[PDB]
Amino acid sequence: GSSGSSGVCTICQEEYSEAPNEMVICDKCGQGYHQLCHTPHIDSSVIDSDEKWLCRQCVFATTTKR
Ligand SMILES: [Zn+2]
Ligand SMILES: [Zn+2]
Repeated sequence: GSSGSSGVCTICQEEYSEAPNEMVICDKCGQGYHQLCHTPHIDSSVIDSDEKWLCRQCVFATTTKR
């Protein structure tokens, strides 16, 4: 039968989104993370703009000394 896709938080697993506790989806992974859930707490500036946002796991892997 019909079947779409998922799109809920990864910390609390909640679809509800309402700033300042808005939700942000990672471009790499694809999962969502609330501003109050994601650590550190995500900033609005990122959301306000139409720029891409990456979760911590992805971000942290932005500068590697290999
Ligand atoms: Zn959450
Ligand atoms: Zn990610």
